Amino acid sequence: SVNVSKLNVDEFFKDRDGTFILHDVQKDKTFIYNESRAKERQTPQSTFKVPNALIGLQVKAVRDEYDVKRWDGTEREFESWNRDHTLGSAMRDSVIWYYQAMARDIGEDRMKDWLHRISYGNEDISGGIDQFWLQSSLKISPLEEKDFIEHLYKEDLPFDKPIMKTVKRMMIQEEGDHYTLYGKTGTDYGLGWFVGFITTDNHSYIFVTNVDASGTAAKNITTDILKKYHLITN
Repeated sequence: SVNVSKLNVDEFFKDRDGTFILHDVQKDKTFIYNESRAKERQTPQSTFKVPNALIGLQVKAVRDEYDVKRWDGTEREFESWNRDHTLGSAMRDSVIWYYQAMARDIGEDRMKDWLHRISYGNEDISGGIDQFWLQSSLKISPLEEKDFIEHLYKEDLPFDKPIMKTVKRMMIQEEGDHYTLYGKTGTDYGLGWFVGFITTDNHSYIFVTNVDASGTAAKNITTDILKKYHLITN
């Protein structure tokens, strides 16, 4: 079994400055590469979709993971964005407009009320009910991202128990034979997020990758770190 305090991932953060956080749930040991970066607050970008999904389900602004919002016909950057989407599928492809239509329904007040309840970074939605998390006022540190995620894994959050399990199922990236990979990406302005967790037989871990590349680059670093420590196989 892995000792997450003997970890070294320098070979993975060559060619792009970033940070990595892996917390053994059972053994209660957190490893941090580049403690400095892990401690500074940044835009959550699309990682905020996980809290936005919880609040939106909690206050019944959307129904389940399948709540359909029809595409408005505006053709946007990515083609996966230009079709009908649900809550889950919009979390899969980071379809910003779905979660934007949802945050408008959640409302300034309930979004400020819940952000202070789950202590998400600086809680500042001053940038707009549908903008604060996208290169704007709201900013959270990767370490605060790990903590939030850890809470959602343990279900220590003040959301309904089935709601947290609906959001966590939505974050599934790979259902391997010996592990289930959970996580959300975030991308923009040369900064990439990957936040989630991984379960094996008798083990589960919270991780947070943050790097000067894309989200996809952040996820590929994470899955590479996890492969180097026998956490991801097949």
